[PDB]
Amino acid sequence: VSTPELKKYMDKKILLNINGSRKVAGILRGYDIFLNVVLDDAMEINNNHQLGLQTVIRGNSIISLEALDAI
Amino acid sequence: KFYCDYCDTYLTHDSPSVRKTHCSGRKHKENVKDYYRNKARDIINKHNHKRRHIGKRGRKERENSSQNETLKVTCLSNKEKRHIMHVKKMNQKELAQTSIDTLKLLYDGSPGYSKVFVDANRFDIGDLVKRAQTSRSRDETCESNPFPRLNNPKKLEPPKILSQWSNTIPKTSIFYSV
Amino acid sequence: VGLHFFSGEFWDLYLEQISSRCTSSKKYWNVLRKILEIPLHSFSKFYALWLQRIDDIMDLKQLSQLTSKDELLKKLKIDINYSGRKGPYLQDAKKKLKKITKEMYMVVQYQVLEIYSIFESKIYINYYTSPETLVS
Amino acid sequence: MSALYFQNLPSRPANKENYTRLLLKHINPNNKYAINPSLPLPHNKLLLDDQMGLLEVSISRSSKMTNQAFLTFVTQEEADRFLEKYTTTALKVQGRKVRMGKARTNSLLGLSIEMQKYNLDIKKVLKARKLK
Amino acid sequence: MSQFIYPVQQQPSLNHFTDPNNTT
Amino acid sequence: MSTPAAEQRKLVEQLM
Amino acid sequence: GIPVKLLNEAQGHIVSLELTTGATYRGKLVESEDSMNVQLRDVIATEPQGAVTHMDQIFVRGSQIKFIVVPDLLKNAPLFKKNSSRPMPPI
Amino acid sequence: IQVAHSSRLANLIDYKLRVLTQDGRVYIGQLMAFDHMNLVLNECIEERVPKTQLDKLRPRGTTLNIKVEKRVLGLTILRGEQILSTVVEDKPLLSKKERLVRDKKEKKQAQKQTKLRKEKEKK
RNA sequence: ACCUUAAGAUAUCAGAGGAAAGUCCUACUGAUCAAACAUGCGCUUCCAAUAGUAGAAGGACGUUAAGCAUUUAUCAUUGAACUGUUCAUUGAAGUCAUUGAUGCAAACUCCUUGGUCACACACACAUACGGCGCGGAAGGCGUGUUUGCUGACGUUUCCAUUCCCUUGUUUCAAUCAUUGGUUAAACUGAUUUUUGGGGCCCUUUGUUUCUUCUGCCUGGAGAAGUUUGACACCAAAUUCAAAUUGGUGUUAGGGGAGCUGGGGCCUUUCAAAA
Repeated sequence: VSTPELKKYMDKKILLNINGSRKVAGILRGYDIFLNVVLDDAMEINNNHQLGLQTVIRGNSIISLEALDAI
Repeated sequence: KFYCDYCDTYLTHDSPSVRKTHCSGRKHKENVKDYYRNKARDIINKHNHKRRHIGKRGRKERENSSQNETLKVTCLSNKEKRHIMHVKKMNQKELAQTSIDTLKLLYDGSPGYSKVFVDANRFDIGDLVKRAQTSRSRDETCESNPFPRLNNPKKLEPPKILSQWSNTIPKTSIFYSV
Repeated sequence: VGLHFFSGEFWDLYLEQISSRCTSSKKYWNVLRKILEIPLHSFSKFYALWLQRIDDIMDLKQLSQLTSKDELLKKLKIDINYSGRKGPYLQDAKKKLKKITKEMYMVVQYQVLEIYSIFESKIYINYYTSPETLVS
Repeated sequence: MSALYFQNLPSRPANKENYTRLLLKHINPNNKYAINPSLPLPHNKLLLDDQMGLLEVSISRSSKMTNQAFLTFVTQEEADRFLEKYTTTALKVQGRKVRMGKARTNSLLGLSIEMQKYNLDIKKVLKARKLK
Repeated sequence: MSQFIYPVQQQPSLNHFTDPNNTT
Repeated sequence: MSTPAAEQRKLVEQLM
Repeated sequence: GIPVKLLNEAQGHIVSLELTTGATYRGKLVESEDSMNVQLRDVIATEPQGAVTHMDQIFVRGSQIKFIVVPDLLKNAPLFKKNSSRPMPPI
Repeated sequence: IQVAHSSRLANLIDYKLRVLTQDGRVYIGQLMAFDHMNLVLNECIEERVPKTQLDKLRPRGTTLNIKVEKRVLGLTILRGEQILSTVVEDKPLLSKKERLVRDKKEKKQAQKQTKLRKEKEKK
């Protein structure tokens, strides 16, 4: 329908809180109309253990997607 | 089909930037400014007062208030009250828009001036300023103007006083300043 | 830091915060009354606020915001509970209050103008520069 | 059993039960009955409406006596001590001072209590027809 | 028309008491 | 075109 | 819908919105979409237990928003009036 | 207050509602628009029962007195997903006759202004 | 420079008719439903002292107030004494608060809101209480008419098509005029002009707030105007004002005559049944 306005967050480090407790930081690579996001070089902030080279996050469990860069 | 309610122009159905283009132009940027000026102007101009419930005064309450005196009512003509209302509204607007910035002029030569008062190189709201004035750069050092008093600055502006009470001022100053 | 000569900005912040948050509107009077007596650099702005805010009063009972009922009845000879015709009486109360404010303004203007004429007009530097600086 | 007579009472309350509850609240602050609403008042046809001897009220919507209302008590001595409760300081319900005086004749309920403490009953109901 | 005006005053005619530079 | 599921179909079907 | 259009009209002004997790956010509203996705700028966040921090931007999914507090002046918006006149749209 | 039996959410415009959420928080403000049933409230103040005083509501002085923390927040749009149920509390400021009067007033003014706008924009 | 569209429908069943089986339609006909508008119910609840200085409802994001009672203020590493305790060092985070938070309770001050209406200062009531003054607010129920969601816009070779007083009010008297009733000489009632008196109101605060202009407290007044129009105000830039373009509003309250929609009650006339 309407693609979310994330064309300015491309290839910039962001930190988004999975569900209500987890917080994942990575480099955004793409997104879908459901607000699914694929972010590379993830790191589960808590010491903090990396996730993998390429992860996808279902847009249902995303709450906020604040960006840790110039934007 | 969605139209702007300020411009009143009927816009072919859009949802993307087409609505971010219309709302970011000038016929929808200042024509939405004139609208809310008028609506806020009204709520300033409103003079309707609360409903008045008048109770029948009793004898004990009437006799004392009738004893004292009658009080004269001051009244103006139509043109005079027109002029007075215009003056009062203008004075209210002028005072409401007034902002005091003496502290900004006082610290004009501070060692860390360009990083705080310039308001474009600040760290909190500088991210907004960072197609469209001799701006003060952040790279200024205190070596520039080692001695501020070398005729560079000017005297502090004298304090303002109310004009309607301008005859209240003392006639002569204590000392003779040239 | 309230009694600073250049303390207009702090009092402006305090007044805007009170006017934005408080809803009873008695603290505004209780703070502007104190501001009226401090010899600030910009006492004129606060006196104009006081004059306009006293000029927009609309009924006898709101004069109790200013001072106490006994004080109004005894010093200014103004009766808040005066029932009858209240238009001219409220105008009389406004005139008396404006005269009192004019006398307050006379005192404060004398103080501020004396200070500025004698001392504050000669001072050019108000900031700490460096240990290597020389002051005149 | 003697009924008291009350003047200068408000006529706004409209409803009889609401008026009784409001007057009872003003008579007895923190009362067991007035403070808790939705309580059915004890209708003593021939049980205390309120403690300290308050038995029943008797109001009328007739335009002849609007503000007037009557309080009927359980015992005369209780009624007399109610006068000492007034002690000539003007009792106030809502905003208007009320004047209080003993009624010229006790209420029908008080008459019933006096009669039990049945010819008087039949005579009273027979008197109702002739005056109507 | 603005309600705030700069104050103006008359000079005290420069005798020996009102001179700010007087040192004797 | 209704819920985004149809649009995602008209992407996944081409992807396969 | 009217509320979505009101949130659209509320662009460029400081709004405060509380999520379903308990957090609170306030700041300039850059962009909003028809599905209640909002982008706040210079936001001052209050995590549920009371701590307050600051970030440059944020993009919160609209499915988590509880309510959004816009400036009070928007009560006089032209799209809140019921009887409206239309310019007779062309062919 | 009494409200008409045949009164949907469209009739309760400028009524001062009592909107309840899933998390035990109520909102008390004037309804001015709706849609998914996500309302717009004018001056709604949010109330809640603190966990320290929740225990007094449990079945057992005679009359309970609960201090409810309330926050003031204005012209807020809710989301229909969280809304649980709505109750009515107070009538609008204006009577029904005056409401009809102002509606007729604004309709007359709008018709005249539209006629003048057409007359100006054509010639 | 980006954008040019989800598709359908507008009460419902039953009966008669028209274009074997549906199919559609009927300024057709019943019944139900819904909406609007009139109109009623002995319907139900609510509408503030002045015979007084009050009170009711709701607030305070108000004060006393540091009130009275409880309870809170990091984690890891290393050294030292110590029978867990104390002192120092490195690293890691860390909402502000401790005059806070939480529990309890009271006084005080102040805001908004209302018919602060009329007649009364009254001996009622068992079938318990004339609910038998005028309004207003909110619902419940019933009837009638129209409609079948509702509104602008165009066309008609469609219909339509009004006046008057008034803007403190009320009351008494003097007087003028008009009109009716009885004996145009007398009396009586209704309308009006001028002057005076009494009461209440003027916060109408930009001194009547429908607009402009003249104007006012020893007064309540004068002139012009009333919707394809006028008036008030806002914003700009030409480098003051004026100019224009773009906007937001205001054009009211009461009474009367005609004309007209509805109810109740009465009369007459007509039709059906008893």
